[PDB]
Amino acid sequence: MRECISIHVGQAGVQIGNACWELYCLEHGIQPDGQMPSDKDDSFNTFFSETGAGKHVPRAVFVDLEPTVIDEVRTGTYRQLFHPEQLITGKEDAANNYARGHYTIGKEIIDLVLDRIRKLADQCTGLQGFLVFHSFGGGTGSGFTSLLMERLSVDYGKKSKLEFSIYPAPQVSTAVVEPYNSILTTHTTLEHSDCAFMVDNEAIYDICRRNLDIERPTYTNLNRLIGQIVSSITASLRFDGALNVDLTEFQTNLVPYPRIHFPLATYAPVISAEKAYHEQLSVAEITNACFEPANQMVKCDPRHGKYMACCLLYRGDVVPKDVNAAIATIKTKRTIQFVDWCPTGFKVGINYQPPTVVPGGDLAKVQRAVCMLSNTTAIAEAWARLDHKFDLMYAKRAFVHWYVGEGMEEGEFSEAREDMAALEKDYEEVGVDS
Amino acid sequence: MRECISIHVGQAGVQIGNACWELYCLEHGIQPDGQMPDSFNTFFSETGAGKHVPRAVFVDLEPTVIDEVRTGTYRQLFHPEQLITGKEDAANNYARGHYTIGKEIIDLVLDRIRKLADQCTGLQGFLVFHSFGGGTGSGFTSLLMERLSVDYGKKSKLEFSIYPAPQVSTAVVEPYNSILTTHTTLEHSDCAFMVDNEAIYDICRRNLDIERPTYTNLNRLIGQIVSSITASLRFDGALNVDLTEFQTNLVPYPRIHFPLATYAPVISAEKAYHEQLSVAEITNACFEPANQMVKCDPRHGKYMACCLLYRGDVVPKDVNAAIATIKTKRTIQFVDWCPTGFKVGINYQPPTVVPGGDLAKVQRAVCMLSNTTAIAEAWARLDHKFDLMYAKRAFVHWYVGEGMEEGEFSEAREDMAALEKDYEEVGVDS
Amino acid sequence: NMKLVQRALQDLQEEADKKKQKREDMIREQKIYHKYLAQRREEEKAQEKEF
Amino acid sequence: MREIVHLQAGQCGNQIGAKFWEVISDEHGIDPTGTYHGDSDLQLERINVYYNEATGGKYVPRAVLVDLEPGTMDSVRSGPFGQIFRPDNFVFGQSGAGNNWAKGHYTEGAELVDSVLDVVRKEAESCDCLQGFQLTHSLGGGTGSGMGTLLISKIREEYPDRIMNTFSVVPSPKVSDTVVEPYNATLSVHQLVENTDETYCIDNEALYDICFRTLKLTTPTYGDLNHLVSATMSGVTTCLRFPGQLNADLRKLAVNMVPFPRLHFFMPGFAPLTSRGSQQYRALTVPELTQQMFDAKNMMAACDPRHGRYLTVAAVFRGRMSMKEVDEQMLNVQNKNSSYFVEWIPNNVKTAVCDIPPRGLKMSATFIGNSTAIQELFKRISEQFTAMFRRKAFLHWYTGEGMDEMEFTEAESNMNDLVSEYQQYQ
Amino acid sequence: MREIVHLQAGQCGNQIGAKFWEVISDEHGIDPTGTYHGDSDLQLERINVYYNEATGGKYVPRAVLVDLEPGTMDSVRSGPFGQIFRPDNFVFGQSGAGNNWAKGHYTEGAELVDSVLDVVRKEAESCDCLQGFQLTHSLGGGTGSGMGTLLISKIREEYPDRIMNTFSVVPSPKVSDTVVEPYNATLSVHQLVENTDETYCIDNEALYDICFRTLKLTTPTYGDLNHLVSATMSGVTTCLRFPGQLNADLRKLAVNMVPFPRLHFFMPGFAPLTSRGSQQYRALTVPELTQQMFDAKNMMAACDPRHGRYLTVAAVFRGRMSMKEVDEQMLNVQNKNSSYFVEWIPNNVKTAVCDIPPRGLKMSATFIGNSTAIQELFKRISEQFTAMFRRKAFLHWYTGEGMDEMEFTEAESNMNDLVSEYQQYQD
Amino acid sequence: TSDYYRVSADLPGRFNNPGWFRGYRTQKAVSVYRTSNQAYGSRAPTVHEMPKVFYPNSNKFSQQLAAGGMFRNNTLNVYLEKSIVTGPDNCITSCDRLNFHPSYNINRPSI
Ligand SMILES: Nc1nc2c(ncn2[C@@H]2O[C@H](COP(=O)(O)OP(=O)(O)OP(=O)(O)O)[C@@H](O)[C@H]2O)c(=O)[nH]1
Ligand SMILES: Nc1nc2c(ncn2[C@@H]2O[C@H](COP(=O)(O)OP(=O)(O)OP(=O)(O)O)[C@@H](O)[C@H]2O)c(=O)[nH]1
Ligand SMILES: Nc1nc2c(ncn2[C@@H]2O[C@H](COP(=O)(O)OP(=O)(O)O)[C@@H](O)[C@H]2O)c(=O)[nH]1
Ligand SMILES: Nc1nc2c(ncn2[C@@H]2O[C@H](COP(=O)(O)OP(=O)(O)O)[C@@H](O)[C@H]2O)c(=O)[nH]1
Ligand SMILES: [Mg+2]
Ligand SMILES: [Mg+2]
Repeated sequence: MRECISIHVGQAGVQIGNACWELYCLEHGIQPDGQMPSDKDDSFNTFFSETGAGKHVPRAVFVDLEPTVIDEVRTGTYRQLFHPEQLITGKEDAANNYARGHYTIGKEIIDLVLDRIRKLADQCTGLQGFLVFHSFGGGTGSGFTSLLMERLSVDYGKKSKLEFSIYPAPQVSTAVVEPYNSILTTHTTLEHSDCAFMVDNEAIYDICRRNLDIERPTYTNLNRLIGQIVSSITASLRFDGALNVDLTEFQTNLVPYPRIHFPLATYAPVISAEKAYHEQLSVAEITNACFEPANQMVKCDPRHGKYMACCLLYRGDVVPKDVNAAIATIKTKRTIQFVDWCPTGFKVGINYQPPTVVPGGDLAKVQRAVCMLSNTTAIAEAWARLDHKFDLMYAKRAFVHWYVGEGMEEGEFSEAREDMAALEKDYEEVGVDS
Repeated sequence: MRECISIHVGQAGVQIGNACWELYCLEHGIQPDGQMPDSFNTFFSETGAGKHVPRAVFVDLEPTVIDEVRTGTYRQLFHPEQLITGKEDAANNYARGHYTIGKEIIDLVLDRIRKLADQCTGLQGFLVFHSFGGGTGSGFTSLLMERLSVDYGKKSKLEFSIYPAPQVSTAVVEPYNSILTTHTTLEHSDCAFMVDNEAIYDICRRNLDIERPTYTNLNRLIGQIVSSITASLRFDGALNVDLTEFQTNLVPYPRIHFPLATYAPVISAEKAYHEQLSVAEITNACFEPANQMVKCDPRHGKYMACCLLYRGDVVPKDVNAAIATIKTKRTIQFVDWCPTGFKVGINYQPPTVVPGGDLAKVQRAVCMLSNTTAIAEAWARLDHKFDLMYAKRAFVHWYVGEGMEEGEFSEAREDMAALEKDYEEVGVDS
Repeated sequence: NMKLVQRALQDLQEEADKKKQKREDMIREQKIYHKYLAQRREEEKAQEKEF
Repeated sequence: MREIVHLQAGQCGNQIGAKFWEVISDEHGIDPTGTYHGDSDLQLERINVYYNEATGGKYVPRAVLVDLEPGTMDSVRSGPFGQIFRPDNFVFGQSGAGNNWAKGHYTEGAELVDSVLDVVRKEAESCDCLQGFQLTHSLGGGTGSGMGTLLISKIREEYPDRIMNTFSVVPSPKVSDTVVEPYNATLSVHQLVENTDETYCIDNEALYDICFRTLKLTTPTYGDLNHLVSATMSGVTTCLRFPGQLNADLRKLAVNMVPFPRLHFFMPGFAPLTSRGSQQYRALTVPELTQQMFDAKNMMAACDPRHGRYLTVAAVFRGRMSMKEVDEQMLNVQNKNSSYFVEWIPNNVKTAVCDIPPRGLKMSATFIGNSTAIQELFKRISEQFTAMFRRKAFLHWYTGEGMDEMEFTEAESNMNDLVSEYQQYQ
Repeated sequence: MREIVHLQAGQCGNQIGAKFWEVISDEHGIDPTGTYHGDSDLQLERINVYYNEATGGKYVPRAVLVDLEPGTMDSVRSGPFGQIFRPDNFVFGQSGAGNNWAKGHYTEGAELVDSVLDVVRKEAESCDCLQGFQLTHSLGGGTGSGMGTLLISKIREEYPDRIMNTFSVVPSPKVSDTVVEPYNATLSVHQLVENTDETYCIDNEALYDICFRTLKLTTPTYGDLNHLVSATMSGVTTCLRFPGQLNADLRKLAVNMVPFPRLHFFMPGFAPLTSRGSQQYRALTVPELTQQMFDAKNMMAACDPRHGRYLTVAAVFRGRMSMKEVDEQMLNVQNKNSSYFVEWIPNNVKTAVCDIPPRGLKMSATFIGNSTAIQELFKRISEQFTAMFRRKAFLHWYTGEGMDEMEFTEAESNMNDLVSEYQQYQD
Repeated sequence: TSDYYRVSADLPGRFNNPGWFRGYRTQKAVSVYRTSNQAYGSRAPTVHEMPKVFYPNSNKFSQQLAAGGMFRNNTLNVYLEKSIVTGPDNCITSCDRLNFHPSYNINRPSI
């Protein structure tokens, strides 16, 4: 009955979805040909549908404008898993233009995307939500996601549509129109998303440099950690828990205001396989690494801000007595701080089933793990760093001739500026105490 | 639930860090791989798979000496993240190791000790080891003391010091390194022992019958002192002592926290065959200045207080029999306001002899800690030479070049000047 | 009263044996999987050299 | 003859009841299939207090299970005794509340409250004479409280003169699990004060102290805790299905212990628990049985009897004992503690004895006591509730679902006067 | 009937708890399991005086053991007689005092007095008529001197009229084993003189003197030291657990032993000691019992009776012995040593007898005696303390914890008026 | 898996043996013409990767009650007159205040 739909936007979305679906297949014991080994249970039903021949088909749509990223999926090992109408391919890419991906290029395949969305909703008997995986950097993942969220909000009333996103790093960037793309998605992630997770590239880079003992990691090693985080999110759906949560459950328990739905996600432990021979791994020892400011997976320091809400999801041999003991320990110290109008700011869930190791991965076989999702006041600095850069670029009216050309008006940048400034002032007015 | 953190600073600290932990592993029966074939829980921490990691943090600013630990015999026993290396060293400079270079890893170690102090359900106190001669052993160790003071208020921080010898020196700015750390260990050290290298040099010459010893044979001897200090925590005894016990029963004033450390008997296996050792025949050797581990004679001074640590089959009757014979000798003196200056401890298990070591298997031992006024004898020799060097304004061009103000030299000599005066006023009888 | 005493003793002994079995199982499994990891590192180095 | 209907609400309630049926079916000697395997006929005489007759020599419990999750009860039926339930009684919703008190009271509650009510009305009128209903629920969740309170108000109106026994799991500050936990518990006592006959205040943090110090379990899982809660549920209604020299059922205790209609919250405690190492060293007689009952550490709530004044005390004994040793030991406690007990109600003692002990035990007792320390819990919930509501936090998930902003204020005021009339009666 | 709850304070209190509960179980026939294996019914008639009844035919000692350091707690419970005591009675803190009186009385002892008195009051009210309490503690340690005054001062106000026994392990000039030991002794005798009915004085230098010249052991370990002091402490509470011709209780001794409430420091001694090679050369006859005892070599503390005066001495005897031979040997010591006793109290000896002897012996004797050489110990404690304080020794360990320096000078003035009041009763 | 890792015996055979898995990518010699996506799903799972103990959700077991319809009352209306006395011979209703099992009295005739 419980069923969520994955929508992977862009090349980053396709790589993230490939990692996540390989992880899900190896977790649920399903061959890449599509079917389970029939020589000997609804854990697969959370994401897979049953055909007439006994084959499993994932409930995902891989949409990207570039032709070149989808043919690798059609040629590789998992060519048999996906029905070929799920893989939606455009004709030209947006060329990192929000205007092109909103007004000209993305309006050709939107009918096909909504037809496949209608087909999967017809297959679903009652859906827990959609999960849309994207990044703020590219033109597809900005603009096509921007009107896709609007189409899903019009066609679907109150169904939960999580927006998992990759934020542009404050120092390392592979684009010049990157702030132009990123700021014009702020209206999209404000009211067309029921919840909006983001991760930062530079922080995951730092953690993969230090903790995992990898001299030269890459996008596969980042997508492994992203898939582990999303797997620890969805294990509450898929497997029985001593104390269980749901998507609606933690979105209600974490989102304090209709404008404030931007959590920060970290994972613990992220350790090396040789050091797992060295370290003790208990729940009280891994709950510290979630709130260490070094291991936070966003390049923003939570010590500058005040914590509002915390969400904790534990996997493995985890006991509520030790969980509450660790919470009682971490509440006392002054370095961890809480707002005055939220004394009991925690939400806790436990699942028996541990995370599952991957072939070719970098982590170790871990018995007790935790994923943490906090709603903080530390994102003001991380968005102010992009604010100053975007205004600095838009100072001399640079990179505007195209966006004027395809059809967005000139004042929409000022509209985005006023929305962003109002949202930062909402952060300030929340951050003031009494 | 007793447990203590070892901290070691510098090339002296890492070499004494390995030698102390080589004694610890054979004492508790641990193979180099980290697994056995509740005594160890004081200095180790059990894994779910059963591996025991030494619970120490090694700090150094040269990669040349840590790497031998990462390559040697015990390369799998020590945790990879515990031995912390700098990128460039101060090279016998206090100011470089204090204000400019040491701050790069002041944030790394204060996160690494937190991972081990969060494991401290109840912590007796830290042990820190350093050497005054080196740059990191003077500079970074100085800024190590304020952060451990601010973070933890009243936690115990014992220290073994390596104070420069009066005649043989490994450096020229070594007195400059030693004097500028006097103010730091004045107010930020709870207890502070001192041991000098040349005082150990004569001991291995005439007691252990070794023609040419090296720093390995010196490192084994200092590890025997720290073993008998911590033996009461790990091993039960007739009278168990604590780190909080001999801190109170030896230190009369907050400004005076500088004992002297001795060990007896320290004899060869050739001299273990002939000489019968009894309780009285080994406690008298801690009184002789020839066996003293600091180049100063307590005959010129007066015994302030005495702490005794006994190891092995030591009868409490023989403890009190020797003390009466000790007190009758007028070659030793006590002050008029400490009429009962003795504090004793008893442990049943004899210490462990190491293969490749030099001392023999012995059943009885003493590790006597006596505060004296004769430290002012050895302090005056260094304080003469610091002003003698500073008279012609030498080597300070580097220290000013690091940024630190010239007046910190003038306040450090005067802080040491009235410290000697305070040590002199106590010695006056009523 | 003897019924109560004997039942309490047998439950305590059963719990102790279960915990000992868990610890031994953990030891063996960790040893095996570390040996497998060493073999896999040798394999990847061989492939890199061949390329 | 005197019939009790069992209700279970939410995921908390299902785990409370699943261990409870395992306790008493084994007490009556009932196999997991459902047949009777007993040694004495005194077990067989009274089974119809909770059980309903079936064919083939089988008995089925008179229970329903209420939870707003579609797949939550598959864990219940997969248990060792899970198949004993009639499959015609399982009632559940389609979309979860999300720990929202509004969802279980306004949005998702209306479609399901009718389907539950005709089930419980069908199996109530078939019985001989309905003594009361029994409900287990939690005050920290949306389904356990919101669907629970929506049922309770309709039970009172449809059955005006009956007994309605509830079990309330009050949220605790140090074992707090939910961000919107004070919002649920403040509006739940509002419906729990005005249409409820009886209510016990079991608290999660007090369950942990029993395991921490008295019972000394290394791994206090939720299964072991529900064994302790069901033992309090077993001891209070042991006179209804077993003969006793001095009988006392639920109707007698509710009359005597409730002097005013807004005072129906009590604090339980249990006595025989010991560690298995110290079991052989403990003396199991009558005077040491009440020694551990009075202990402030052994209380099942988050309040201190030394701070408070006892209103009325009751001890339901389970085992074979004489009457004067029960009388003289209980009287001495009232006389020796001359300060805590109230002065205008002399001889606060309620006594209840049944001859049949539980299996694996010869002496036991259970505690119920009305205390003036109950204002400690309610005021502590009050100050956390008014912290959230002052800056208007977490309201759009409740305001947009159907209520106004003024229901919290009247619920706070109906909680403000509740602790005040506890203050003047103290 | 009459029940006394045992109290133990400090590490020294633990091994004397282990040794005393061993010997009292041997004389009443208790196995390490806990049950009864005896051959005479007289051992079973009076058992609740120190044991606590429990289900299963077993008896748990009615004792409380207080310590601030958990190191020796495992050594007590892992001994040969370590599985008899109920685990709830073992109570310990998490941070030790460390041979400091100040830690155990102001800062760290305050958080544990609530928990230990919760244990004490629960088992105190179980008895019908509790006869009193019995404490053994060391002044040489921080917990025995710091907490030991805090428990005793609180129980006096909680139970205003009850018998209390204390055993005080005082420092020694020769066998001094702590520098700050005079600071511990001075700040507690003021508490020990206002809030104590009965006490004994035990010093470790006295026990070494007994084992040297009388017992002839080359190595007197603390196990043999605890053997002697337990036999003294078992020897006074005999009429509680066995009847006799003339039975006398701790209240019956005390009313005939204390003339003024500040005069409670009493001196014990034990008759049976000898050697195995001289065992055949010794005759157990009641003149020999009063001969071997009255020698000043067998005193149990740091005193000498030739420098002082006997106010009153108490007699407790063991063995089926005739009353006239008890009577005549006690009149002759009053006739002969005419200068030692006081003049204004005639008949300065009170006597008690018991029928059965302890195991392995047929006759024995024990005295409790009030001497004025106890102030010689008080002058020796005072003189090292008063000299130490002019140079302001270790005051940062004391003043900085909350107290003032005026608490020391009132303790000095109280003990100086104690020894002055002691001196006036001498002449 | 059972050769090395002992199991809870509720796992399926697909987790007891990885040899049933065959659709995974086999290993060839590496070459110059390689795609960085071929890291994902590169290799079949060995024995040290499948979890020991598996806990499903069996949702059809509740779906079979969910899909039929929820239990309801549609004119199953009966009411039984019941009495407070224990005896089967006597049925005293609150409305009918009359004693049953009439007394066989020797002296007075017919009540
Ligand atoms: N964290 C993370 N970010 C990625 C990854 N791949 C791409 N990105 C981000 O994607 C941004 C650029 O977008 P693209 O990778 O080109 O994909 P796109 O969003 O569809 O843009 P177009 O290909 O031009 O349509 C860069 O700024 C990267 O930060 C990835 O594997 N992990
Ligand atoms: N007692 C003792 N002292 C030693 C030993 N080895 C080195 N030292 C001391 O170490 C000092 C020299 O500094 P090091 O410790 O070697 O080096 P460092 O602490 O890293 O400081 P830098 O050389 O400036 O980096 C000398 O003054 C010696 O007193 C040893 O084996 N035993
Ligand atoms: N005593 C007890 N309390 C529990 C147990 N499980 C959960 N709880 C409490 O119930 C609260 C959550 O209630 P929830 O399960 O969401 O109620 P529901 O929405 O009706 O299913 C938590 O705050 C826990 O403290 C249990 O097994 N025993
Ligand atoms: N008579 C006697 N004295 C003892 C015994 N054990 C220790 N002592 C003395 O007590 C002192 C140590 O006491 P300590 O352990 O510090 O007491 P605590 O601090 O209260 O636990 C030593 O100086 C010993 O001389 C014993 O068994 N008998
Ligand atoms: Mg692309
Ligand atoms: Mg260095």
